[PDB]
Amino acid sequence: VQLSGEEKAAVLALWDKVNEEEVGGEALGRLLVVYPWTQRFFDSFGDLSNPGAVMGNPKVKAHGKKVLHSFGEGVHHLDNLKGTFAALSELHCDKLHVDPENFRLLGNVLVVVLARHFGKDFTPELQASYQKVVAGVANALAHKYH
Amino acid sequence: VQLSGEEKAAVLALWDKVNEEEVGGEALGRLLVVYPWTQRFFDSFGDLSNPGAVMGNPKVKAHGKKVLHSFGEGVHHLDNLKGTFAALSELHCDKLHVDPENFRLLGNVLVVVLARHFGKDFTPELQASYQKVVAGVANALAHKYH
Amino acid sequence: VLSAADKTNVKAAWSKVGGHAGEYGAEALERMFLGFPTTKTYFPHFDLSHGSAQVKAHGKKVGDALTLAVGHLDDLPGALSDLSNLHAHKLRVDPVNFKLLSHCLLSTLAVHLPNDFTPAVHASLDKFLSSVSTVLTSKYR
Amino acid sequence: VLSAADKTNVKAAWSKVGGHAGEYGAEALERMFLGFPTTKTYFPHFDLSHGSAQVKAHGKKVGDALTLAVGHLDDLPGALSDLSNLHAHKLRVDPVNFKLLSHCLLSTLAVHLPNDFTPAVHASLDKFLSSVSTVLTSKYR
Ligand code: HEM
Ligand code: HEM
Ligand code: HEM
Ligand code: HEM
Repeated sequence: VQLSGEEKAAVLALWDKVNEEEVGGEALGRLLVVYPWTQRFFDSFGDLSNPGAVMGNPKVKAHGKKVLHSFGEGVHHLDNLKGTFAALSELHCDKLHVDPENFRLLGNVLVVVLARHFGKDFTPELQASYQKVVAGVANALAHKYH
Repeated sequence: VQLSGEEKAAVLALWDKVNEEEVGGEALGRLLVVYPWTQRFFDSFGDLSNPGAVMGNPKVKAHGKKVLHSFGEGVHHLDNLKGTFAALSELHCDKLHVDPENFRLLGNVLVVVLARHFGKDFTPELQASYQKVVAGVANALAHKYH
Repeated sequence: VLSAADKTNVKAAWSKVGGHAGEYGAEALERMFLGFPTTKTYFPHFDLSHGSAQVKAHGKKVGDALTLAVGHLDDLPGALSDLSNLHAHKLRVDPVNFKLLSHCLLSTLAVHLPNDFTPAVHASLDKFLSSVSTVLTSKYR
Repeated sequence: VLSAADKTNVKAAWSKVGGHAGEYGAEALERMFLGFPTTKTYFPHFDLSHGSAQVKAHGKKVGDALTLAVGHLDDLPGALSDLSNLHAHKLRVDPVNFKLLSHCLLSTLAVHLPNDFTPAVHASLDKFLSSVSTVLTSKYR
């Protein structure tokens, strides 16, 4: 969350190439395929049986965009990370009751999708940066669970 | 972190019956035997070969007792947890490099030792409050760890 | 529980839990709904009140499935088969919940069996509650 | 792995890598020491400097052990036996680290095999690895 002077500048340049509906749906899409117990929280999206049907799912993409768009906010607010999400921390711990460890998971499925979309530009140094940004995002988004 | 009157009062009342010496050692000893990978950070204690010998180990009782005393600090400071331990976080993430999740393990071993020690008094009511202090302590230690 | 000492510490253990399997299964579930609020969710049709007739009776089936596992440490996969379907494929229970339940199950034994719940027995009982939770989520494998 | 569909999908996907087994092995290790700092601690005697000599040489044995596991998916335990001893009993590696390297290994294939790294193949390889890890950490049983 508290990167460096060079890292922030590194994280906000690659995010200018991040395509929020494309990265969101795949990321969301891969989360539900690789970690099926999560489907439980999306029973309203209809059919989530097999891999192809999940990714083509309109409700999986549109929501994918919400998640990534929100991510964008956090990324452009690396200082007030926690507070930028209290609005959402509550939604998941109170209304939804999602387990914190699931935030850690989705951020990881998210780094692999960036890795698949940027290839060798998503260097090991850069991925390191996103892991720092991915965890604090996953945690202050659970700041209302303890 | 954010209990309530009837809870804080119940937590403290019991602590008063907690033997930091006797509970710390058992706690710390039951960590090294159940989660044997934890021995890697204690090679300076000598023989941690088998169960019988770990429990009778002086540096396992001595240190256990420091651990629990530190828990006492948190139990009397449910407001300044991130502070009360700020300089203990750095110690584990920097000089020691312990994984944050080992904190949640220890805390659970600790809860089970209380269970064993207070029996029926350690009611599913009180343990609930307990799982929150542990919640918070294990948390106030990985403050800086992302 | 994939060793000789455990199987021995497991079977040796449950031997002491004997006919309380049910009680504990129940109390363990209470300790879990109270201590880990987010687990309430898999049970809306249950009356999570203390002494509830539902929890008591479900605590029993849990107590049972465990007495069955203790008697089949050689083949947990085949014994706990159908139970794997139910949690993974059907109910789609989050794997984390299993750790939380094994935790609450060990706290319970702690309460009723202090002299029997040794550190040596405490450990094998952990690999066991773990060999179990893994056979019941393996539909994610 | 653990199922037809799943051992199929993991052997076509691993053959698409063929010669790059250790190469990726190394990058995965780099990706891991950089992004997950606390893992360096197991390698003082290694030169973790980018493109080190030790790391790439070790990246190779890792690659190798992974290749000698798809070819024995039926018996992970046998194949990777002496590898359990070394990690669990000798080095006593925390089981969390195995997740981090599996993550870092998945990011590596993805970088290098975008069109072959579909979601289903992504899922299978999460089985392969998770089941791999649960054999090197098994002496904790
Ligand atoms: C990676 C971190 C995550 C972020 C940044 C995120 C973000 C969001 C956002 C922006 C919303 C929209 C809420 C609104 O309409 O105001 C939301 C809703 C929701 N989230 Fe996530 N989320 C995350 C993780 C998770 C996980 C892991 C789960 C799975 C259990 C989850 C389950 C849900 C559900 C079920 C909804 C409601 C969607 C609907 O019913 O329309 N979230 N999340
Ligand atoms: C809530 C949980 C924990 C608390 C409250 C805690 C507290 C402490 C305290 C008070 C010290 C001594 C610091 C000083 O000298 O001022 C310490 C040291 C240490 N801790 Fe922990 N600790 C916890 C968890 C862990 C865990 C799970 C591990 C296992 C990896 C660990 C490994 C160590 C090591 C290696 C030392 C140095 C001991 C020595 O060499 O003398 N700690 N901890
Ligand atoms: C210790 C491992 C577990 C075992 C051996 C186990 C055992 C059982 C058994 C025997 C049944 C069927 C009972 C019947 O015939 O109605 C069952 C059902 C069920 N289990 Fe568990 N369970 C375990 C863990 C969990 C966890 C972790 C959760 C919650 C997070 C859970 C939630 C459920 C639910 C919702 C049902 C269906 C009950 C109903 O709706 O009637 N179980 N379990
Ligand atoms: C993908 C899972 C893993 C596999 C297949 C694996 C495989 C190997 C192999 C083949 C060796 C022996 C190499 C030799 O003969 O020198 C080895 C040694 C070793 N492994 Fe891994 N490993 C894995 C995960 C880990 C993890 C999670 C860590 C810790 C973060 C780790 C740390 C080590 C260390 C320190 C050695 C000793 C190397 C030396 O000092 O020469 N490994 N591993």
